Amino acid sequence: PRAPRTYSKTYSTPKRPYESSRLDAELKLAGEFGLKNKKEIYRISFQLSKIRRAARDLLTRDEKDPKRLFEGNALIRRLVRVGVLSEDKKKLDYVLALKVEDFLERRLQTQVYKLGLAKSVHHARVLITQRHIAVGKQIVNIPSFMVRLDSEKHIDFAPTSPFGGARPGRVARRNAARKAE
Amino acid sequence: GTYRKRFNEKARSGHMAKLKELKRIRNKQFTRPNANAEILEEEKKMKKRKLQELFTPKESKVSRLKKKRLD
Amino acid sequence: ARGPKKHLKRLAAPHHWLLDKLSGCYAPRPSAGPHKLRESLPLIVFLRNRLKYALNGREVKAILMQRHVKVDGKVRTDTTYPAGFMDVITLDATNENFRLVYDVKGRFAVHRITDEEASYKLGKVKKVQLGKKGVPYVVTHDGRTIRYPDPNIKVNDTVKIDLASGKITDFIKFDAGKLVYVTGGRNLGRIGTIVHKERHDGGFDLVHIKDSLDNTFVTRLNNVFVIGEQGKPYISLPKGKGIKLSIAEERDRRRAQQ
Amino acid sequence: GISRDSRHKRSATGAKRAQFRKKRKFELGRQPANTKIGAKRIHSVRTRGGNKKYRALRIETGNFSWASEGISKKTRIAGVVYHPSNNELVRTNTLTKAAIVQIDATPFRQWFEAHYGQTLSKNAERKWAARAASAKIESSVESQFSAGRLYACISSRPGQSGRCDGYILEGEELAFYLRRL
RNA sequence: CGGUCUCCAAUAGCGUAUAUUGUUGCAGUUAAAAAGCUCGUAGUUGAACUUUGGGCCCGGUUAACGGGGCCUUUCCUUCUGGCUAACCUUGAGCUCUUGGCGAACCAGGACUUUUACUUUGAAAAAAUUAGAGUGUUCAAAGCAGGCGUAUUGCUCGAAUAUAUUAGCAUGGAAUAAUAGAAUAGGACGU
RNA sequence: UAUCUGGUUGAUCCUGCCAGUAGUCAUAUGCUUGUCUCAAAGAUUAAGCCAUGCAUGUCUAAGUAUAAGCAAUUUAUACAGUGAAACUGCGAAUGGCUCAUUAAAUCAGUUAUCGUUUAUUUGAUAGUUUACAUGGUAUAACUGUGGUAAUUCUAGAGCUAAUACAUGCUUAAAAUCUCGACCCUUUGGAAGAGAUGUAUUUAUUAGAUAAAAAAUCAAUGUCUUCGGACUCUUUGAUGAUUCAUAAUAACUUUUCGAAUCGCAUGGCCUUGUGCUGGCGAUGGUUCAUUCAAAUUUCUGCCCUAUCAACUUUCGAUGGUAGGAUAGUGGCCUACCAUGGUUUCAACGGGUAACGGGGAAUAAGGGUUCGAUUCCGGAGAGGGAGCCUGAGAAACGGCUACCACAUCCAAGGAAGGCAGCAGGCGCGCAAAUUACCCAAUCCUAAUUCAGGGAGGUAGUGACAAUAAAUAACGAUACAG
Ligand SMILES: [Mg+2]
Ligand SMILES: [Mg+2]
Ligand SMILES: [Mg+2]
Ligand SMILES: [Mg+2]
Ligand SMILES: [Mg+2]
Ligand SMILES: [Mg+2]
Ligand SMILES: [Mg+2]
Ligand SMILES: [Mg+2]
Ligand SMILES: [Mg+2]
Ligand SMILES: [Mg+2]
Ligand SMILES: [Mg+2]
Ligand SMILES: [Mg+2]
Ligand SMILES: [Mg+2]
Ligand SMILES: [Mg+2]
Ligand SMILES: [Mg+2]
Ligand SMILES: [Mg+2]
Ligand SMILES: [Mg+2]
Ligand SMILES: [Mg+2]
Ligand SMILES: [Mg+2]
Ligand SMILES: [Mg+2]
Ligand SMILES: [Mg+2]
Ligand SMILES: [Mg+2]
Ligand SMILES: [Mg+2]
Ligand SMILES: [Mg+2]
Ligand SMILES: [Mg+2]
Ligand SMILES: [Mg+2]
Ligand SMILES: [Mg+2]
Repeated sequence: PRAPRTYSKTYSTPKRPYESSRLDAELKLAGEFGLKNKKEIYRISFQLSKIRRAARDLLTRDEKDPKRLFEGNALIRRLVRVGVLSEDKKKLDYVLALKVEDFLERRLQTQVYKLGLAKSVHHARVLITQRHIAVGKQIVNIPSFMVRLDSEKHIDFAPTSPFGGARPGRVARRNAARKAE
Repeated sequence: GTYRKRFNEKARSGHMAKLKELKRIRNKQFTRPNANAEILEEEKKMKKRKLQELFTPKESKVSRLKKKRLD
Repeated sequence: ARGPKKHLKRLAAPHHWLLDKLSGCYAPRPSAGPHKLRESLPLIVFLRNRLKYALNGREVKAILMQRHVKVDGKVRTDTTYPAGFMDVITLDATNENFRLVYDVKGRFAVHRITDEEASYKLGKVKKVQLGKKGVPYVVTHDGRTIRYPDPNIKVNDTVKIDLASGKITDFIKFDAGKLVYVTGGRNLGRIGTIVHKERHDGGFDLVHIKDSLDNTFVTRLNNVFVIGEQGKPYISLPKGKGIKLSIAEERDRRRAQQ
Repeated sequence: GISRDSRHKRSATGAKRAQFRKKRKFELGRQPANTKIGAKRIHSVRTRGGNKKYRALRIETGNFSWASEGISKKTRIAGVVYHPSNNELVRTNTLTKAAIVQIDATPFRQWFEAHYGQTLSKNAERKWAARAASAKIESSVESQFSAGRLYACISSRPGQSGRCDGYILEGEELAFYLRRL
């Protein structure tokens, strides 16, 4: 038979989901970032935990270790590229200082909100899911899309979108047709 | 697994025969035709005796108690 | 199994062929031939997965039946013919000659050569012995038997075989200071110079090899292939000249050229 | 029926082994071929690979080599006199390797008459005189030559090659076997 | 008598039932557990001691640190072969050159206490795991891809680590064993 | 366990205690079930039983067509295009499925074959063997006459082919070794007649050497300056061999050494259908290589001592000889000795024991799982035995017995889904008896044919990824 295709879980349930302080924390995160459910928060937390555990393991290694240098440098480059880690903080210690909010801001939903294309984070979500937002020349419909520094300046209304210069959507032309008739 | 109960011991009589032989050799300490031929009573007796000795049900609980109580 | 196998699973195929693990379920099984199964590159992989000249097995068969591919100056029509180390592959219609030489990474590399270089190959002398009627002969690494060898030629030496006539032109003795190519182990594909040969009677001999960068490594004698004297190889070398290079510098020069 | 597999035997510790797999063709064995003196009967046997073996069911002539003079002649076999493994083969006149046998003495006697000109043209005289120094032979061999039957040992395996070649006993071989006789 | 409601949790997922010993490192007076006592085989464990100290040389790291050489009563031995340094000398200008002597090194035969332990190297298929690069629309993934393009085309990759024990090669000589000269049947020899 | 909640009284604090609240994985089950990508399908320890269908066939220019086959034709009065059937060659021993047996067995790593077989590929390798080319010692397909209820059943007669079957020559020189007519008695010579490639069997010989010089006995060869002289004299590999190889003498129901085929028509001439000659296919001895196989060296397996002695009469340990094996070997035989393992756990018993790569958990040590995409082993209802072939103890090959079970005119015949679908095992339940060789590669005489291997799609939320079910305003009402 054909060789297996690997798969993995992108989120993990917390050690104690029932902490009241925690519950308030996810309430904050969902409310401010307009997240649909808790699974999104758990996913981001799992990714962050993997990153910081790798950083800790790298720190345990002695300085100038070739593995340390190579892998730490790669991790810092990736974190800088996605934009969570600022340029002036290129050391493994500050990686351990990252927070869930940093990743959350880089989500295409939040970036769309900040750029002024949407009046609410929920408005940003509905705009994205309705194929109105394009990074560069390509249309992205996924709120969880993570924006890179270079990609940030290229977010715009899609060419095919009615807001982006295309013809009016179905409702608009339907109303115009009935009005003319 | 060697002498474990089988679903249908009758369907694999020959197999069980081997087991008995193995037992007879393994526990001996404690005790002490050419089908490829152009042309092909005692053999019937062999069939009867081998099949009977191969399959004898172990006497049951209630049979045990009946024997003791009879005595 | 009740007899020889005829199928090869993709996962069980040699790693260095670099076959997709999801393209199918089976991989080309090299037929019997000059080289061993695990140290050989079938022509289908070379024409399809390396040169990209054919898009699928059937097109490879179509090319081969047209008799455009030559191996060591001979036309071959088997899709799974086991071409191997130091093998010359000639495509006249496209006008190229390739020599199958491992790269530093340990994989057969597409190395183009000139016609005058394609006229000859190298062979490691695997055996020397008197045949019937008292005629000496030498068996090389690719299964070639050459009769009437030069008496000085011994095992572990290298012989320069002319493809057209299949006769020895020159030879190299196995001695310290000679340029060698690694054909096995995790040092596969590296190039260096012999330093010392450690002998163990009744066991596997070990050879110390020093690269141009002064790094030293030890390898079993069976994986060593003499290719010339230091600085004067008798064949054109692939890019990198068989020098192993670390990972950090790999990042570095990839960035530099990028 | 005959098999050469070692699993059916007890282990060195004496344990009774369990039956790993059914018998394989590549540990087969075949019935012994009890070669006997008589008119030639040989039948071929198809063996592993394309090779073939010869089974001497009957044979009465064999090529025996007189080693001292480095000569060899074909000779009829008289009968088996002594066999070391088992005497029943001697009783039944079964031919096998290492069996001591009696052979006719005529062809060797003719060859010695011609070669040395002694008994047990000018060119003939010259050759005989040149070889005269080597004429003397062992007394034991000459007595048998007088009798007409020579003691020999079969050095071939009739059950394999279909031949009963051998050599004439001499020296300590002949003395030892005469003592055993 | 007649007549034909609110909140909480998860969320394209949610509920129900069963199931799910101490080497490091346990305890043995009074609340599990010390056998009635002694002897004794296996097994486990078993006092100390044999080259320490000193004086120099070289080249490495960041004045410390380790890595090598010599000397100090300390070099394995023997034979053969290969090359030949240095050392004597002639001659021509520290370098060539004549003729001797040929250390060291290399190669092989002869010569030989044995392990345990540890360093390093080869070996441990692929897939899997960790993990480098890569805008699969993101992601799980996959080993793809990338750059120019009127015209022809150019080009980077598909890294790296891990793997116990056993076997092999290798540097160590601390620790624990093992053999030797005692009726000398002991060592060496021009 | 942790945290959090509650109870411990006439109340409130501080302790302590008690109850509930943890976790994924696994089994079964309930409800719901819109989109994209992706992917799996065991389980009654029942390796229990199966209706029906399919899953292994294959032809190029190049083995054999007077099919009374097709279609072209005077591009052929021997054939030639294509080609059913049959013979021939190859394959069917690969693949797919399952884990029943199996506790130093398998398996992992690591060794060995100087202990052996090896179709095929690849490279070498054969002047030593009527020929302008031999037979039925012969038949299929086919023509025709028939039996049976029935089957991939076949009887008689008539025909004809080969790369089937069986036979059999033709090709340089030289050297060496024998047997030697005859001349002549020499220091002798010698016309001639033989033999020699390979394969098998036996016997014998060579396969040198750490380094230097002499005297004789016998045989006996080159040479001169007739005296004595006589030089450069041939030997590979391995750590190691009776190794490779070579030589002598014979031996063999004894082999091989091309009676084959496609395309094309070049060169010499004394002009003859004279001589010579090109590119390929298929075969063939031996050696080597490759794919493989067999056995094998060391170390490593869960529970059980309330299993302490086991093995040896019927091989257990070892020696000698033989038989058999492809070959080593108590593998077997005959004669010999009394050996072999064991508290460092033998032997015996249990195992719902195929092993490993791996999976889960854990901070580390550990514990558990691993039928299940790869590697290796075993099996095809259970035992037993075999033909063929390089390769089988084969089972979609054959034969017995055991158990089941189909057809029947009762005389007989045919069976093996632990292959792909689909059923029974219940009276309670679960993927389509779907499409395709387009990719992967495999098989064949082979680019083309075949492939339930494999792929495509369908079908219970297996396990996983992303992610809709509304966004922006105004007005109204109520605290
Ligand atoms: Mg649109
Ligand atoms: Mg060896
Ligand atoms: Mg004791
Ligand atoms: Mg002590
Ligand atoms: Mg180890
Ligand atoms: Mg339901
Ligand atoms: Mg809906
Ligand atoms: Mg849609
Ligand atoms: Mg046939
Ligand atoms: Mg089982
Ligand atoms: Mg047992
Ligand atoms: Mg073992
Ligand atoms: Mg073939
Ligand atoms: Mg060949
Ligand atoms: Mg007939
Ligand atoms: Mg023997
Ligand atoms: Mg016996
Ligand atoms: Mg298990
Ligand atoms: Mg398994
Ligand atoms: Mg089988
Ligand atoms: Mg069944
Ligand atoms: Mg069978
Ligand atoms: Mg079947
Ligand atoms: Mg089968
Ligand atoms: Mg099925
Ligand atoms: Mg399927
Ligand atoms: Mg053909």
